[PDB]
Amino acid sequence: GDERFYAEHLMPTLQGLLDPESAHRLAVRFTSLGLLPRARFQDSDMLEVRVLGHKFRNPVGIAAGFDKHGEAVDGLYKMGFGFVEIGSVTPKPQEGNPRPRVFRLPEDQAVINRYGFNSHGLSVVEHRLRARQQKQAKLTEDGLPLGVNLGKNKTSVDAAEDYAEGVRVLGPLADYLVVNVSSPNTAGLRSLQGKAELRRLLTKVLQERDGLRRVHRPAVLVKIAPDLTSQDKEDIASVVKELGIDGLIVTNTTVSRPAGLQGALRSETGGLSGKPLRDLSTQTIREMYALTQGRVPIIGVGGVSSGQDALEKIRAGASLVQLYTALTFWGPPVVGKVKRELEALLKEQGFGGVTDAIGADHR
Ligand SMILES: Cc1cc2nc3c(=O)[nH]c(=O)nc-3n(C[C@H](O)[C@H](O)[C@H](O)COP(=O)(O)O)c2cc1C
Ligand SMILES: CC(=O)Nc1ccc([C@H](O)C2CCCCC2)cc1
Ligand SMILES: O=C(O)c1cc(=O)[nH]c(=O)[nH]1
Ligand SMILES: [Cl-]
Ligand SMILES: [Cl-]
Repeated sequence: GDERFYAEHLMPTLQGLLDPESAHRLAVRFTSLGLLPRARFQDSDMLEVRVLGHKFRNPVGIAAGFDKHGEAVDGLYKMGFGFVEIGSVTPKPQEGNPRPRVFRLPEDQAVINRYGFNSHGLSVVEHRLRARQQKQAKLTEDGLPLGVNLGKNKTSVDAAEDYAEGVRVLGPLADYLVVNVSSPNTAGLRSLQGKAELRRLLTKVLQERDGLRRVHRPAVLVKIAPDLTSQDKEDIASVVKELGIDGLIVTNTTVSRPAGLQGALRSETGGLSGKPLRDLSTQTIREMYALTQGRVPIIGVGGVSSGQDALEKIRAGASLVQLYTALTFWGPPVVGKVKRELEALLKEQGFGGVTDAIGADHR
């Protein structure tokens, strides 16, 4: 009903009128004001997950990039997301790359983007989170946590110091922090996933984090690329277990262009998201879960647009999942649809809940 109206009528009209960045800006604006109707789906108890020192009412979150600046957090919970990740946020304000910088590939159910960390900056985001801070403390207690994804300024010399600044400013306002070292659109950023660079970076991050007061102390997760060599992945797993990193977000967008893409804009520079990323992302979750012996919580992200997609990542090793690109094609009804189908699939496969399904393929 509502799924068909968005998918077949409203979204093709929106795509026909507005460029993808303009449509994104309108989506953030409409979501922030609460103009969308409240999600009718009540989450069952079997969707509840306990991870990262928090209850999650459902395991389906909004991935970083949709709400870069912390403008639409409450509207995103109203849509039925079990958790919200804002960002990436850089220390100073910066504009990002020149337009055009977002591209639809509707034949692939994919997006390519090269935003380049457009960000209002830490100070603006700080004050915005402060204004609704006690509302968030209640939401978190009710099972609706907030993640903050940290990035690096384009012109910064010391990358670790950009991330350190992010921990000090927004760590107190977050349930979890994400060290994004996997954007394909900032020069040299993915080099930070290498063993020695990563160990130095995360030592400094965890130290800054441990210096926060206990009640204001977030979990620290590392967000990784889907384009890593076997050597890179094994090295990340090692660094993560050595330092006691709280989790992994698996994965960012891909710089690959899989055989079979049909979209006219497939050769645009940027990160590819959506359906062509999906199995590449699931396999990365599979490998990272095995290398970490199932002891490091994974948030699974990349081409989730259904209950099956979510459950494949969960079973591969993900404790929670995120989606973004699916929202650009199917609209807000995708959130309810993913959760409803997940719940049905868990019952069909003999799982009492999400928790029982996590890493089930490895057993
Ligand atoms: C327009 C756009 C902007 C994004 N911005 C960010 C970002 O700022 N930080 C980040 O860590 N990931 C970012 N991502 C990556 C997503 O969070 C996610 O990892 C990826 O798109 C795979 O999920 P999906 O297939 O559901 O989109 C962005 C993705 C898109 C499509
Ligand atoms: C790149 C990007 O972010 N594109 C995007 C496009 C559409 C939407 C929303 O589904 C749509 C809901 C109803 C109001 C219009 C916006 C979200 C993201
Ligand atoms: O801002 C961006 O360009 C961006 C960041 C990121 O982490 N991932 C992505 O696909 N785009
Ligand atoms: Cl590079
Ligand atoms: Cl390899």
